Amino acid sequence: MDMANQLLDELAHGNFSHLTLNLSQNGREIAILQKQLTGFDDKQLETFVEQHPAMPNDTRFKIMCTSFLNYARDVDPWSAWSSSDLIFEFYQCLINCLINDNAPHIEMLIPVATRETEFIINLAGKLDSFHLQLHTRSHQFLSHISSILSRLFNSIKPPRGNASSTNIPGKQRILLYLVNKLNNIYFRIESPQLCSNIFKNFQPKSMLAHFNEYQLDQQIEYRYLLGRYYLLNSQVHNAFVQFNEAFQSLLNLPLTNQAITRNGTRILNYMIPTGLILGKMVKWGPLRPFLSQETIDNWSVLYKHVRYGNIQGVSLWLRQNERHLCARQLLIVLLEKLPMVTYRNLIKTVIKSWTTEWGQNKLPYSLIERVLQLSIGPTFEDPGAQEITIYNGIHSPKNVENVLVTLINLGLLRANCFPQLQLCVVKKTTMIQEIVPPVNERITKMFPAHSHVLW
Amino acid sequence: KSLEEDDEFEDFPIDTNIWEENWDDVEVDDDFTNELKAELDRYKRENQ
Amino acid sequence: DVRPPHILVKTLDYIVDNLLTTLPESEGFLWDRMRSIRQDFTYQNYSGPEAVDCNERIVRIHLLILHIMVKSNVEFSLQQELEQLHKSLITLSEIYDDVRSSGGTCPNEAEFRAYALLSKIRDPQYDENIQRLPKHIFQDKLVQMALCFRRVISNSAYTERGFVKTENCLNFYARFFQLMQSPSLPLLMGFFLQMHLTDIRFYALRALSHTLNKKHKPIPFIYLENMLLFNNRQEIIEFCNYYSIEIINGDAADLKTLQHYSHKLSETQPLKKTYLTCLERRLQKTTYKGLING
Repeated sequence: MDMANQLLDELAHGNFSHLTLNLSQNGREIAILQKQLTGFDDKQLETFVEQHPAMPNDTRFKIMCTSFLNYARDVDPWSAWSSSDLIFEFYQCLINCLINDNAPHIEMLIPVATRETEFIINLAGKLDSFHLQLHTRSHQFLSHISSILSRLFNSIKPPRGNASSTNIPGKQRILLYLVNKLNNIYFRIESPQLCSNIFKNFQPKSMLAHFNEYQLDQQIEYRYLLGRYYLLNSQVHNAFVQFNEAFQSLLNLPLTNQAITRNGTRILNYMIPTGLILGKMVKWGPLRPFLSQETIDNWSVLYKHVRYGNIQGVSLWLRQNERHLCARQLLIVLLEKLPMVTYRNLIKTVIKSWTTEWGQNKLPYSLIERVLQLSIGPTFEDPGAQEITIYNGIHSPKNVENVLVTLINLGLLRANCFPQLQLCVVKKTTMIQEIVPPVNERITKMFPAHSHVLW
Repeated sequence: KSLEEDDEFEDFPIDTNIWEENWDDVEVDDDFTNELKAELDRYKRENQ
Repeated sequence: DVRPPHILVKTLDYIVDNLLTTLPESEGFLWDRMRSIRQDFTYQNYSGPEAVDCNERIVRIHLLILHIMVKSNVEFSLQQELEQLHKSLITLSEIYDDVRSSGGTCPNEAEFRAYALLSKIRDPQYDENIQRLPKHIFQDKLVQMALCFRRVISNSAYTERGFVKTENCLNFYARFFQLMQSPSLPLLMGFFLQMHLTDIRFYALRALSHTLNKKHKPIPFIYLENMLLFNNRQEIIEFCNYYSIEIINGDAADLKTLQHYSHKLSETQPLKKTYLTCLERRLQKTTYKGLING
């Protein structure tokens, strides 16, 4: 039996059971098709699609079918590179069949498009790893995929304000799926700022009235990627609400797979430092199934150093953890934003005994300079470390007034400064929270994040 | 190995208070806090 | 009509050897001609070693011009200089990416990754880019220095139309002026950092003013001059006059009278760029050509 004619019947009637680039699912049928299609030139295949009965009178659809016939005819299963032109060509045609909202067999083509999207993403990574041997630039294949998915994303239109049906068109069903796929691509090619447009046009294109109406897994991944983006722009609160809601939503999911536990671990790897910057420390109870004991010990060491005002402790912890923190884009933001919390707790313990217990309303700069001598420890000026480092070049016990001034400007210390008296006056009181308020409330009030529930 | 260590979420077939209320009030004597308190006592004593 | 790479190298050699010391008078000539060299590289789609060398030394010449034009009172506005310097740093970054992708290396890459980190000192994009580079580039003393400057310059109260404030920034002005005096600071890098003296000083005085009570006395000019490393008194007087900080007793600044919350005043032009006496003194102790050749 003519298997090309048969396949063209199936494709002409929206039966895409054999329309796939995955030879692990299509191998035998594609082999038969390859033996039967050998002989025919490109124009003969194009004619096979053009003159086929019941074939939709769509140029892009017929281009897709012809491209799949070229693939099946010329595919070399022994060489992923030699067959890559056919594979990527057919993928681009397939996505082209989705740009028109009223394209033929659009609803049947969408699942095919998602399937082939996962396949072509895997193959695109595989081929990008050999960019030197293939004479291609870095991430060229996957970036091409990102362009295709970007045009598909632009083609998705918002709902009509007075729509006549509640039909969720399949282009809307995969909207968040496409957003997370595209943003993940932008993260893997190491150009995550390209997510910006994708994040800006997501909600305007969505027909769903609430963000919680998408699949909760896609919600979790979206909050994860959005939080990582925010954190890439050093917006710690905006990232924090996204990581937090992501991990809560993950706690609601039934723990079916190990990959869900590892995804929760991926969320925590960012939620713990982001929270710590905002003065929040986790309770390890609900985090036992997602974190090893050694990770908990590490973050607990950092927790002690920040909690009791040990700047040298914090810088030492960042120094020992430098590599993996740089891998997750975490070192710079912690190096910059953990110090003010650590200082806050340092002068918190100082003002506690000095003011609430010993009844001294004044904080001389010499006292805070000795305290900073204990907390900071060595600096670039000091001997034994004659080369400047991010861990010894920033913090110096000489800059008492600067630390106090930043603490007061961040709202972490309610006090007045006297530079010519060289002292810092707090309010005479026994309650320490009146002088040093809760840090998370102050930070979140000064930096109000966007709505944690998107919409 | 790369699927488990990479930051990108893994694919899986689809089918609470976790933060400290306040760590300022729950105070625990720390080693560093002990040396800091001792430094506060020595400074309080040299500056009588 | 266009120079091949080796005569572009010959031409930049001619400039480094003959026309550096004609500055500041030859600033427009040199800027235009260097831009012409880079443009000749783009005409031939050439990112080879000659394009790297030329863009590198041209970046260094831009850095020297930044200090020379400001030490004198010739130009005041360095918009075009900073624009072409930035575009040259972008070219160098792209070429470094292509060379790394091809398995090669560039010996001066770290230096100009640092300069690139100083081109847009408050753009998180360059932190993002610097964190994915190799460890020998990231841990290089020059990149470490530029990173330290980016940390101490960060300010949660930095105000400018289109700039989103970030949390828990340091605003370590004192540490900034400590590092600017370091003899380990490369001179051209210092020249690049002198572009932010006015901003850093403004936000220093703002942040300090928020900590003073209402009836606090004006801050003496001596304290603010040692704290902000002003070259002389006329500079801090012109600084206070620019930002409408009332000068009491002709030697004190009443910081509560500072009503501005942004370094950039809405209607008037920015205060003219300034320099540090230590860096000029260091410049008089070396040669222009020496600095440009590394």
